[PDB]
Amino acid sequence: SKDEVTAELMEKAANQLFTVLGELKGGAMKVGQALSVMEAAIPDEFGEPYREALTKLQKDAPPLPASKVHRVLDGQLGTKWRERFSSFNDTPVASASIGQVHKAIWSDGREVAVKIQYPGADEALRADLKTMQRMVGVLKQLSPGADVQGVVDELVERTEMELDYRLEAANQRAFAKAYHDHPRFQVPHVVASAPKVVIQEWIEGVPMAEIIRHGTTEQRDLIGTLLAELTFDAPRRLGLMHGDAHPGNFMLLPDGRMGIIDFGAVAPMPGGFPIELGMTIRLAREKNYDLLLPTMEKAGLIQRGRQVSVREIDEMLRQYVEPIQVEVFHYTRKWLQKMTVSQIDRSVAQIRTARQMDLPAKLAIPMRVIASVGAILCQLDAHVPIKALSEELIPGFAEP
Repeated sequence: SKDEVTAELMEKAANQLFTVLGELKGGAMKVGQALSVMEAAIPDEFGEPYREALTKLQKDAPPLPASKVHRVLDGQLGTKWRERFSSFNDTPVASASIGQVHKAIWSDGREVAVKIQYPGADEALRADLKTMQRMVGVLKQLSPGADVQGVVDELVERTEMELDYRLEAANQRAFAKAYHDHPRFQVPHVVASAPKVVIQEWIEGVPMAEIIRHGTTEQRDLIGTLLAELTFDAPRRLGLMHGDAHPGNFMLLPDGRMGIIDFGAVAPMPGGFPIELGMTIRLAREKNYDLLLPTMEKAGLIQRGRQVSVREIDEMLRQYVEPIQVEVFHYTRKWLQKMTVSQIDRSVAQIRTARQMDLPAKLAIPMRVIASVGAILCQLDAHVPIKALSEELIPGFAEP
């Protein structure tokens, strides 16, 4: 096809762009130059231990043979692991990030998904982490003006999240407890958890990706509205956001509930959804700039002590304001595209953005999640009563 190609070309362009972003905002030199420095400044002897580790992963390429699945299970649940099951299907039904998923029946008769990590994944990912740590050290010491603050911590955190299934299992447990018997959301219970094996209740539904491709209008509207609701309900209900969203995370169940099956990106929100956001959107809708600008500055949504353009503020907030100006908003790719085109031509005026590029965490986290969700709503072509959801669930949005 000519579309596979275009998709991969877009992926390529995005990675190129992010590499350039890293060069300009982080590494303080081009990646090739940095690489030359790194190769000079990192011992040759570290090369082979790196390579070997990657190799143990390349071996036994997906899917894993039955024997090795069984070996991982031996390692995590003990050599008598079969006693935990009524039956186990050796043929995987799906692939995961660094493992594969099997369908099985638990000893209590419940159907379960069993995620098995690939045996070579731990060593490979930790070797990769070590290499990137060394490289960060090289940049910090030898690349003038490099900003690598928080980078090693982020790498360690991501690596640990990929390698230890128990973390996501705990997130999922919090959610499964919160949404037990909920009329609209279904979270499968964690049946067992180990670093390299995690087992949860099996649920059958229509994948959101399928609805995005071929869904009926009603399927699209329903699962989109459910996702929108989850987004604001979760921090209100249990002080967590489900986090960075991807259609693989969700499904539409026969009874009209949305199944949520992945919890790797759960984000902390102890105080709930910050009131400043809903407040800002309400004031912006009303074009009450006299109150809007101080509210935003106090919140840290715009830079302090600056001359700002209300036109730029409007542009900044329109993607949040336009959907709640009608009872039911039609989230479309066309609209999102319109939201990407700037109102202020820079040849007309050379202003410095009022936008906050150092958002406070409590704002940055939900805003990022919301961006991913909104993009998904547009892919769904979903009609969503976001106005009513916002009034009901988002602090500060309803007229006081």
